[PDB]
Amino acid sequence: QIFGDQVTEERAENARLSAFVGAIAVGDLVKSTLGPKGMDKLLQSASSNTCMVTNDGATILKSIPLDNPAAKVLVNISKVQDDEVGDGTTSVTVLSAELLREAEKLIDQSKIHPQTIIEGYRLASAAALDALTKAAVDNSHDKTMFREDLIHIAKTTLSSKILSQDKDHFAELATNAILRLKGSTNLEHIQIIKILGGKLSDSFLDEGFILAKKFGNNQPKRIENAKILIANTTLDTDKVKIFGTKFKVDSTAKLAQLEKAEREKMKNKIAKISKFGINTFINRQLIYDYPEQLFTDLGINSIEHADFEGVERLALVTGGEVVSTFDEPSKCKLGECDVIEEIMLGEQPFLKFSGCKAGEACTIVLRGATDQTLDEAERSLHDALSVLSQTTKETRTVLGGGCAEMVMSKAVDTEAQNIDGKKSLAVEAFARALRQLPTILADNAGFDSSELVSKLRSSIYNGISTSGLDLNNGTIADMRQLGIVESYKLKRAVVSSASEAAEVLLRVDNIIRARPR
Amino acid sequence: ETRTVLGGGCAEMVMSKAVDTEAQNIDGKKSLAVEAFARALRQLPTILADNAGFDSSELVSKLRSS
Amino acid sequence: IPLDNPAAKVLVNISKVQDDEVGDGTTSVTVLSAELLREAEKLIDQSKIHPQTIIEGYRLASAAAL
Amino acid sequence: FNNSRSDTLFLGGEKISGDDIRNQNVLATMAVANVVKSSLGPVGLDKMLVDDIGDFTVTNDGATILSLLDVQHPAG
Amino acid sequence: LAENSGLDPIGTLSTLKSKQLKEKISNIGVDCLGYGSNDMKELFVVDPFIGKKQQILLATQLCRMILKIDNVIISGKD
Amino acid sequence: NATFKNKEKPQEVRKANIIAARSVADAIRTSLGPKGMDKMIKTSRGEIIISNDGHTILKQMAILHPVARMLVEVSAAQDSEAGDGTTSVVILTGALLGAAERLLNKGIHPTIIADSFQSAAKRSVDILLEMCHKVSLSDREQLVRAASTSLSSKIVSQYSSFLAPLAVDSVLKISDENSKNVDLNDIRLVKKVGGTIDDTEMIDGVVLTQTAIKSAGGPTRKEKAKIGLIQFQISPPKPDTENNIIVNDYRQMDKILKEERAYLLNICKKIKKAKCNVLLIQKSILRDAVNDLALHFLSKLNIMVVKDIEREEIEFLSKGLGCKPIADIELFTEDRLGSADLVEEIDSDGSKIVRVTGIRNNNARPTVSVVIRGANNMIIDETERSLHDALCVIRCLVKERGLIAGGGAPEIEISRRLSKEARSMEGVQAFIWQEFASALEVIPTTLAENAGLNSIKVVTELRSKHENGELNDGISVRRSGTTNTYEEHILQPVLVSTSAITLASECVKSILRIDDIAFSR
Amino acid sequence: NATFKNKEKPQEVRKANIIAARSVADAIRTSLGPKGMDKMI
Repeated sequence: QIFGDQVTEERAENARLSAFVGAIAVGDLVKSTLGPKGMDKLLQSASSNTCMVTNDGATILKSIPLDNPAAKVLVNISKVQDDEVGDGTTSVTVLSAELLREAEKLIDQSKIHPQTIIEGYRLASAAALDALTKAAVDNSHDKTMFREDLIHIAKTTLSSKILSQDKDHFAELATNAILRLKGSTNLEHIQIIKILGGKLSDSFLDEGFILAKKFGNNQPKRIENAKILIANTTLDTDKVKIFGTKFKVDSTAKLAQLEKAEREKMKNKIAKISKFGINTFINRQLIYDYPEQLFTDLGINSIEHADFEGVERLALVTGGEVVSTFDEPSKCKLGECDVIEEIMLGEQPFLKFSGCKAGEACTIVLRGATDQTLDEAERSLHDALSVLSQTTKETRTVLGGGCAEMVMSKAVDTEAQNIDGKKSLAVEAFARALRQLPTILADNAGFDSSELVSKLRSSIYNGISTSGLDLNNGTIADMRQLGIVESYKLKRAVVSSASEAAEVLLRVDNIIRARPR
Repeated sequence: ETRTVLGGGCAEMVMSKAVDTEAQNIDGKKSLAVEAFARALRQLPTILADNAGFDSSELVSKLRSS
Repeated sequence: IPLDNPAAKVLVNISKVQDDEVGDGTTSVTVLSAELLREAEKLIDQSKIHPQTIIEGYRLASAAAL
Repeated sequence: FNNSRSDTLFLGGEKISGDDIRNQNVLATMAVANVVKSSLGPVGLDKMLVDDIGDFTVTNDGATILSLLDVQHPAG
Repeated sequence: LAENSGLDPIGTLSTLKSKQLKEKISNIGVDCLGYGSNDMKELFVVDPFIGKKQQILLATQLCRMILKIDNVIISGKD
Repeated sequence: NATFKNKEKPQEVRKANIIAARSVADAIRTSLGPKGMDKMIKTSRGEIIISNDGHTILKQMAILHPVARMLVEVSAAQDSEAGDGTTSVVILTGALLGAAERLLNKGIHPTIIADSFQSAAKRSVDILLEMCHKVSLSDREQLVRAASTSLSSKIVSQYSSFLAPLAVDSVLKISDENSKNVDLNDIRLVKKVGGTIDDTEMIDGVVLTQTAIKSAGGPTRKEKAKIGLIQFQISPPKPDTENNIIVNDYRQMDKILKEERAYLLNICKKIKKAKCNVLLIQKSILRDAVNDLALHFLSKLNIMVVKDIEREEIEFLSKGLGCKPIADIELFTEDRLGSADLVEEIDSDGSKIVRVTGIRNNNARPTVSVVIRGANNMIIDETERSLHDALCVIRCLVKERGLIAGGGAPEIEISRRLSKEARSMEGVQAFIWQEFASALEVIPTTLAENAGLNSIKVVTELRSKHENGELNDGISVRRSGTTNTYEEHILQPVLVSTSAITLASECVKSILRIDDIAFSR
Repeated sequence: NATFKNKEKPQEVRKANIIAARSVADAIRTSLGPKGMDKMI
């Protein structure tokens, strides 16, 4: 009797059924309740007079006691989706059940490795998110008025904050820190520089990626046509703690000979650096003068102590990679920038890059009179940038009514075209669950889903990518003419949660029952 | 007779993509009926690979995609 | 093999057509005829509508196969 | 005891082997030896041989008893 | 490891034995993580010699101890 | 991971037939070797028989299991081709079935399992030919020693001195060169009561099973004779319906006699026109074969008559003598006759057996019938079966030249070579070469178990000695250990080990190819 | 033709609730009007 105290392990045959059929039975509770035309469920207790009827997916799943240990996993997935947004919990559980329903066919009559099935979804979901981006529309129209509406909202976010001293200058910095990105609005694309000895109104916006530390001793302060390499290694005194070692040598000069041999091993790595044809090198650790002197003859400037976030933000602006090792010469993702200029602000030397390759980003340099003005401004600035970024990601919608679900199917079928051997059925199974979403929505409407979904697939396959399902008239019409749209953030949340839920469940060859609390 | 075609499961899959071409332009309710006919044509190389002692899912998937 | 299934007796009479017309490849005919039943069972159970329409789907699909 | 009705190895008859047949060979020769155990030597004593008809006979010869003794057993 | 990686356990094992014999003596293992080809030695994937030696000693020490117990006595609950 | 589930289980049904087939090999396992244990089998009729011969056990076992019945057909083909090794070929089949059980547990389809045994059987024979010692039929000293060792396993031993060249000289006349398989049915062993073992006559031409006419007029000898085979029988008319002969008058008596004597004479006249000196009449106990009036008629025409010919010899005499069967006298002519210089009746003691020499035919070739004599009935019987096994060993050398040292010697070395040659393969097949080599060691391991020797100890002694030497060591029950089987006069022909491996690969194939069974009437 | 599969069987739950609720309405049906039948509990 393994485990014990209500803990047990399911049989490999029953665990696959408990993770699939057992999870579908939980998804079947919210299956018929999906959509505005969905049905209702009954929740009855032992007293039987306390019961209630509701269509809420979060209420039905949490109220019903689940003895299936695999069903408790879907409860945790529902909590992750509820944290993102309070709507769409029903659609995630139903879509996850459709992925597991085809997964039973991806094992029995298929014989495909389960991790490859997940990797088959990771490649299919990537094409699904890309298809939603191409078909994405927005209510941002009349952007000329929308760009003006952002600077007024930024002023409202500055209330109660010490930045309220000047609203016009600070709201312009926050507004230009978003619209000028033309891409991801995450704070990783915005660098904050906190300095002393000035006024808050003297702050300015610079897209040149200003970083505090300098590079080189006798090296020049200007670099033209820079080639940036990103790597992490210790070129100066490795094994940071040498205390306790015993070096057996006949004389002290032989102890330094091993250090010279270590310096000879430095040329092995330095030679691989010169094979890349770079005038600039990035390192998180320090570098001793001898390997740095060899960089002077090769014309390589070394920026040191970039930490990690500073390295990742440098790879995004210059289009580089964070890899710390050299697998093979002339194979890598390299960045570059037009001009590297060293400036001085606040009695400290700074570095201002210029002309980064495909660079889209900004660096907000906050100049305060003390540490209290710098710390409270950065926390309040990110709150103002979060409100401005909320209007960019939200109110941006996509065509609904079965459209977006079928449009993703066409992109996944395109991914199912060029694919390796074992993932051909795994990618195709993902497109089947995408077509089951409008199928179930047509189930509760009272119409024929097999007729509407089949005609919807053949319609979008050749031309007419904007068509969708009309539940009112029971036919196929243009979604742009009917004005049926659904949020893009809701689509990304359901697809991401379905991939995370399938990542844990498909790897299951056995189920460990949780301990009751 | 003595007029032949290319064998070895090729022509069986050539008909599968031809029926899939028929499954491209098709009526509303006749899409599944025609598409399933191509599924039965793709089960012929599956049976030949199972009786020969090989992996049918690996061969047919690479045979269909090619 | 004696077949008590009245539907299986009809399948034996259908296989006699291949023996009288040609007389070679009768096994491949019975297998492919059973594979069409495997797909027809998947089309019916997922529909439960009269198969006569599905029969028209095979006639249009068999023309593309020929 | 008495191994019978094997679920596998389908045959037109029962099949035994192992220590079961080796123990039956000892029990078979033990009952046969006990018949001639008391008849050994001139000091031995006669025994009665009863048939299915109900008649019997009395003789002390061990050769005539074993000839008329009914034993069903491969080693017996 | 070959079964959990989606590869033939007999086919991959027999393939690795031929690469380390007919070609040359080296270390080429099964692929645990996704890569383009074989020869993990090119990937610089290393395991500690003292760690791998500690595993085979404890596995042998326990296998002998299991063979040294031919009898199991388990008392009931009074 | 997650693989093909195989909801329907046709393989599990086959695995049940494999276990049922391995259970038959476990019963035959104890009977392997001359020291093997006997098996008691009680027939449904009530007969109690016992023997250690695997050919007689599987024949009377009455297996109702269809897959296990294949082991009986392999033992029949093992005795028909090689003549020896019917017990070891069944045990080798069970080992391949046991090794296939591990292959099915690894997810291997039985088609590759059966196809890999084909290359494994062809390679094992080629390796066996490399170690085999080539011998030729032109050497008469090697054939006598090979036949003398096969006769030392029977009650008759010291009298085999004259028995050994009997089987050797009989085959050398029928062997010619490059004849491949030579049917031993052409060699007829005649068993007659009386005489002794030292009295034997080869009579390479032919020998009959029957005496001559004991009635009045029997010639009992003929010179320059032509021998036909008559399936008909010369008798007065006797319809299968109810008939009766009633003579109420002298005219009725002559009427019956004239009709019978003329009908018999008309048949006798057609025989003389074809110049038929000797006649062979098929034995029929229902009606009369040859009437006494026909014996007096054929005696006046100087035609030798031998009647009551056994029906079993009708098929044999039609082949060796090069004649044709005659159904009716109308089709009975000279073209179906033979040619015989002298046909006489020679009685050693009490037998009165007829022999014929000088067939002198191009189509008929030297079909030899050997006469075996002895005092007790148990003599001529065991002698016939002992010489039959000696003919099988010599038959192996004629079809395939060369011999090997028996006692499990080739099974150990081939298993060691296939284990080293398994590195040259790749993929699923390479693991099968290792399991195929381990399956070849069941024969020498069982020989050590049935002989009382230590199982694990003797098998390791073979792998140790066969490394330095080649085919010089094997298991011998005479020395109670591992010794040289060539010095102990233990010689197993190569065709026995070749046919045992060939029939094993074909038997396991016919087994694993069965994925299901259904009632068919 | 090809229509929706209807793998689940929700009708057995609805039809069992409709028949059970119809017996309640038929019991109250006899009480309609001033001349209707009185029910005892």
